[PDB]
Amino acid sequence: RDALVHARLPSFAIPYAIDVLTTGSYPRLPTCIRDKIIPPDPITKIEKQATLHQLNQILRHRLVTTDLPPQLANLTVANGRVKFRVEGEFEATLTVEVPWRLLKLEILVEDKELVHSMQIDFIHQLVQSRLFADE
Amino acid sequence: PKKKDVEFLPPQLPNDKFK
Amino acid sequence: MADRLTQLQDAVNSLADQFCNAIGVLQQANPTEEYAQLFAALIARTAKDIDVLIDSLPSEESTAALQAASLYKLEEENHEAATCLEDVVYRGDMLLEKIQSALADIAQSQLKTR
Amino acid sequence: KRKEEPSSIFQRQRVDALLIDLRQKFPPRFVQQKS
Amino acid sequence: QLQKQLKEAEQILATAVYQAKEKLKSIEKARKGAISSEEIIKYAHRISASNAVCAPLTWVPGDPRRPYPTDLEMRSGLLGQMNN
Amino acid sequence: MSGVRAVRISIESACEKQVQEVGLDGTETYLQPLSMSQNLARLAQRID
Amino acid sequence: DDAGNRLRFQLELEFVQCLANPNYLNFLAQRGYFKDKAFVNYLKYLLYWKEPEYAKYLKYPQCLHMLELLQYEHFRKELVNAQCAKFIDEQQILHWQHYSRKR
Amino acid sequence: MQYIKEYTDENIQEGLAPKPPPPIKDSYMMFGNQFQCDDLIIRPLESQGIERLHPMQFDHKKELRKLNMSILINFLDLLDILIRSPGSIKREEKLEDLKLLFVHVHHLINEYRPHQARETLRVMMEVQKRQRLETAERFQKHLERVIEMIQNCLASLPDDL
Repeated sequence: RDALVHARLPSFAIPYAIDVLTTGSYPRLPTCIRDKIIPPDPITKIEKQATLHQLNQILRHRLVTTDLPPQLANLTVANGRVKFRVEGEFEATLTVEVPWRLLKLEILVEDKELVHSMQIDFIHQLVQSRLFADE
Repeated sequence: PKKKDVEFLPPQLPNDKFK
Repeated sequence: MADRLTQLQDAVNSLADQFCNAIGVLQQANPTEEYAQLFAALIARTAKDIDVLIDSLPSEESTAALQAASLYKLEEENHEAATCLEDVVYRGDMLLEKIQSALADIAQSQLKTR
Repeated sequence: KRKEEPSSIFQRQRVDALLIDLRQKFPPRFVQQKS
Repeated sequence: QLQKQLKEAEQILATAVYQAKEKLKSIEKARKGAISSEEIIKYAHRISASNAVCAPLTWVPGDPRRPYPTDLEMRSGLLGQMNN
Repeated sequence: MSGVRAVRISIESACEKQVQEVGLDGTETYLQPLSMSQNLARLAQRID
Repeated sequence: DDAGNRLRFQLELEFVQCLANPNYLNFLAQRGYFKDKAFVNYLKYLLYWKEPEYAKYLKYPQCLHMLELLQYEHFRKELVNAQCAKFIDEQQILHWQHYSRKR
Repeated sequence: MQYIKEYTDENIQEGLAPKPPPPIKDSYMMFGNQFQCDDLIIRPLESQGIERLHPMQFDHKKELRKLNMSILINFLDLLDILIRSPGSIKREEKLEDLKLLFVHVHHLINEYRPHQARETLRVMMEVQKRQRLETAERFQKHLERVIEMIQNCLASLPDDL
């Protein structure tokens, strides 16, 4: 009852064995210590470019679905983002049921006498409200 | 919960152009 | 599972428990009845393990060479099925990309014509 | 490299007066949902 | 009709692309690092008997396992007392 | 041994449901809800 | 013939396993473990102990994981306190039940 | 502090200071708890090293019968020692021989368990791969049926309109 180690069956430990077989790390443990307290880049280093196709697809789908406003010859949709409008001083914006981001461009002016600073963000904040109103 | 007020003062564009 | 290791560990644990009970009783009634029941259960488990290792459980002969060949054939069949599924998935992805392109074209045409 | 330089204009500053004409036509909608 | 068809086809294609990416990643992992199971099983059998690698079958209150390899390697071995 | 039948098998560990949620003395569970719908769009990077 | 086939196992595995153990975690920000420029790079350039070329003596884990994730100057900054390391060790100690609920 | 000053600083440099390609670790070393030398058993067989009692069969029933015979011999020796005289020490020798035989049987069982464990792991992997292939085939068939139904609906709508 004190030296029966020679009669003890062999421990298998299938999980730990399969983990240590090829994964030379500590995956079978809590790995949220250095992750939850650090802003590491998980994925989409340069592969995010491939998501632009799906982004443009979703943008076109939402455009087709939602009743578009008057043309104004300024409507456009391409990669990267969706050019909202460019007629006159209209700015462009797009996202990144579904969210809707903004602040990609700004207003334009002429006949200088420099132009107004970035205090326009106020309206942008209201735009944010219009982004969350979803009417 | 960002803000529960009405703000217009924060801009406060100064002059600093006293002649 | 159903491997020899399970029955081997069971028999080893039963033998260890029987040895511990014998050591406890040798240096010492519900206790006598409990010890007799434990010994009978251990003997029955050992007899069943011996019968399984004789008839059911595979002995040292009949190695896993045929089992390894069957596993390799199954892995090759699964790889072929995965390759066919990947080809079908590429076909479907191309079809979906073309459909999305056509839908976007139709939408842009309807927008510009309105 | 530019976080203190506030370019003042004060010529077209009238825009701020026009600023108090949008919330009156349509005000923003409070959310209280910082998703 | 086209939107419904595109949504169904996109869901199916996303599921199939996920499955294909999983299969390709498994194939790449198998092709990158792969060795015979004989040596792995031998090392597992040689290190799983005693409480050298991790918690053995003899688990009791207060498991002597730790985040490090072991405690006997540094108390008397030459791994934690290479210079002393 | 000494030239026994070898098999060049593939190393495929188990990846069904690992221990993701931190547990406290047993009675634990998984935390992977397979949010592939949201994870499709989760790279909130800078526009410009 | 010491740099070729005599240092890859004498001072490569032993020193890494000694400097990467959680016992001397707070006892390494003084002599240089990951904060030095020529320390983390030299550790990463000597990670040939857990790759597919040394899969015959895989007994000491956490060999390359330390140089991969810990020595990346991210985990070395924080987690050096007494309360944080103790909490991490307590949270990792509870993961020692991989043989009971492995079904 | 307590750390290597000469060795740790001599190899902390660029160029040849880094580790070379990992060759076959088949010589003297100190990796972990072993000498980094494979094909080295930890215990001997039943017919070499100690007295030969267990046969080459190494069957579970044969091992149980051998253990029972050893226990009976130990009990007879203990009874003879307690009854006649304590000048007999064959009991401890028989117990040590039985322990060594049990250790050899356990080592043989653990050596044979690797092939069975590998075969079980391969069978489980084959079953998992077959289930995954069946699920993927079902998904592909559902996708093809959805595409066929979409085409049929498009043909029916544009014709009747």
